[PDB]
Amino acid sequence: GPSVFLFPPKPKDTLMISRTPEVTCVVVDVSHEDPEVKFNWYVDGVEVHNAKTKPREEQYNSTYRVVSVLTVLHQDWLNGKEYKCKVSNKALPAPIEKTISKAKGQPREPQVYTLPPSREEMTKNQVSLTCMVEGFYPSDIAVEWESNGQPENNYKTTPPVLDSDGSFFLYSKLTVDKSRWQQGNVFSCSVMHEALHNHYTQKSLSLS
Amino acid sequence: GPSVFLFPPKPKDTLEASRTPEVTCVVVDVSHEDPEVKFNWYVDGVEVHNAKTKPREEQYNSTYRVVSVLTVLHQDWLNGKEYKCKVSNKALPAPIEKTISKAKGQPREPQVYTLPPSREAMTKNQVGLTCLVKGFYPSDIAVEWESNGQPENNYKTTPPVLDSDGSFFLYSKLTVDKSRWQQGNVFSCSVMHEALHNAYTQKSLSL
Amino acid sequence: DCAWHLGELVWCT
Ligand SMILES: *[C@@H]1O[C@H](CO[C@@H]2O[C@@H](C)[C@@H](O)[C@@H](O)[C@@H]2O)[C@@H](O[C@@H]2O[C@H](CO)[C@@H](O[C@@H]3O[C@H](CO[C@H]4O[C@H](CO)[C@@H](O)[C@H](O)[C@@H]4O[C@@H]4O[C@H](CO)[C@@H](O[C@@H]5O[C@H](CO)[C@H](O)[C@H](O)[C@H]5O)[C@H](O)[C@H]4NC(C)=O)[C@@H](O)[C@H](O[C@H]4O[C@H](CO)[C@@H](O)[C@H](O)[C@@H]4O)[C@@H]3O)[C@H](O)[C@H]2NC(C)=O)[C@H](O)[C@H]1NC(C)=O
Ligand SMILES: *[C@@H]1O[C@H](CO[C@@H]2O[C@@H](C)[C@@H](O)[C@@H](O)[C@@H]2O)[C@@H](O[C@@H]2O[C@H](CO)[C@@H](O[C@@H]3O[C@H](CO[C@H]4O[C@H](CO)[C@@H](O)[C@H](O)[C@@H]4O[C@@H]4O[C@H](CO)[C@@H](O[C@@H]5O[C@H](CO)[C@H](O)[C@H](O)[C@H]5O)[C@H](O)[C@H]4NC(C)=O)[C@@H](O)[C@H](O[C@H]4O[C@H](CO)[C@@H](O)[C@H](O)[C@@H]4O)[C@@H]3O)[C@H](O)[C@H]2NC(C)=O)[C@H](O)[C@H]1NC(C)=O
Repeated sequence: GPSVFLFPPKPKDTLMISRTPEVTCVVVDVSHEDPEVKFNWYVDGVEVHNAKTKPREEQYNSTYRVVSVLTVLHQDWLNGKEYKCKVSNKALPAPIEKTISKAKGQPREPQVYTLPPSREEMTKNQVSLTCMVEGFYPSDIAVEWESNGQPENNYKTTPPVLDSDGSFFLYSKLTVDKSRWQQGNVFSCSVMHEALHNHYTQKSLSLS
Repeated sequence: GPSVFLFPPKPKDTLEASRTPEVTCVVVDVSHEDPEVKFNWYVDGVEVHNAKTKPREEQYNSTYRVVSVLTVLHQDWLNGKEYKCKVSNKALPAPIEKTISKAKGQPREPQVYTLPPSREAMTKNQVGLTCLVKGFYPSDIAVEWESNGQPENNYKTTPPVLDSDGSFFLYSKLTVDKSRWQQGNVFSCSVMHEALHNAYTQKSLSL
Repeated sequence: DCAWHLGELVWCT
């Protein structure tokens, strides 16, 4: 029978008041015999009726993908409200209920430090600019880079790792042409996280 | 029927000459009606007869866990040899075959860089010392710390992340009392990886 | 006060 996967909103969407966070209830392995799926949504046990079903999508492995999306309020998500999606289908003996919410616990502010490339890397064509983010809870976070008010795309960021004190840390590595570093150009690490003032901080790095 | 999961050796086992790396064929959901599992091992298609079966293990959910272990030669693993575990059982319409080997593609030497704590990080009781390991392939690696010939164990290491040049990188973070760092003690990030000279390197860091 | 990110409003207290 059908399977249900309930996804949280994107951290950026929850943390930016100019974005719209949404939770997604995905049903897969919906048969061609009974494509009819009923959704019931609940916010802290209270049913809501403003969800929207996405266009049904054929998967060509004998199944449909059926998706319901619910807009959530920024503060509701951040205050830890629970979102429950109840899925009913003729092929299911009983309804499937899934639940998501933000991870429980007192939020902790990320400490953000930028580290310059090592002297030993200065022989290479390109250098590594490091954004070290530690002491944050929960693990919902976005990290990006910029220079001269323009986004820098040549970076990779590690998954968050649970630290021994119960917070998380991660590193982001921006790779730049060595000359750009040598020429005194200022680079900046942007971090979005709920426990930051205005969900945001920016830390800068240039050759000193 | 039962399920089969084939596991690679621990990287530290393939990277240290005196250690004994092994591939592990785990069979789960083995019934009480037919607990008998036949294993066949193949190394590059050639059958070997020197595997060991671990003690049979009842879980709770009325299933047996059956495990077979094959010791692997260091050079064999490094040469990229393919290890095939074939699993036969009466609850199976067909014998399940699984393969593993070292990831394919030319090995690339890691570059190990130690990065001192930022000035801003000095306000707290303890500080994170950073080891950037990058440019390495395959992703199989072991990172540890030490100081003055003694292991330092208060570190966490990120998983390897695939980089845009197709190599991998990670960061390891050792947490020390700030006073130890202020007092000039040297800390060392040590890295084991096949493409390093002697499959080992060590880089130092101090104030 | 307000935080901005590449000319996009993040949050204001
Ligand atoms: C028929 O085919 C379908 C489709 O399969 C695809 O097509 C085939 C041909 C192959 O190519 C497949 O590789 C394709 O997936 C099959 O449906 C699949 O079934 C799987 C279960 O059987 C299911 O696996 C589960 O996935 C969970 C994570 O799913 C993520 O990530 C994967 C990529 O890794 C992605 O494919 C999924 O779509 C899903 O992606 C997320 O989508 C959500 C919802 O939209 C996104 O969240 C929203 O994003 C928007 C903006 O985009 C917005 O920001 C919203 O606010 C936000 O909510 C999110 O961005 C996406 N994330 C990512 C990373 O991309 C796993 O967690 C889960 O694991 C758990 O459960 C397992 C049990 O099965 C456990 O083992 C495990 O421990 C975990 O607990 C599952 O592995 C596939 O997702 C699903 N594929 C799709 C496309 O839905 C079907 O099975 C098959 N039928 C048959 C009979 O063969
Ligand atoms: C009855 O119960 C059993 C047992 O369940 C346990 O006990 C019960 C009571 C509960 O408490 C459970 O929570 C417990 O798990 C069930 O058996 C389980 O079946 C699972 C479903 O099939 C299966 O999941 C698969 O896990 C793979 C990874 O396995 C790892 O990690 C898990 C979790 O971390 C761990 O449980 C496993 O033991 C295994 O651990 C590794 O073991 C290997 C081999 O020994 C280690 O490698 C060796 O290391 C030594 C060092 O000593 C040495 O160096 C050797 O050289 C080296 O080989 C390795 O280090 C261990 N790793 C870790 C991290 O611990 C997943 O990969 C896999 O996911 C993928 O599966 C599919 C792939 O097609 C996809 O669907 C999916 O997307 C994924 O890609 C599976 O999820 C469990 O492993 C298994 N549990 C155990 C303990 O064996 C049984 O199912 C259940 N039956 C019923 C009917 O309910």
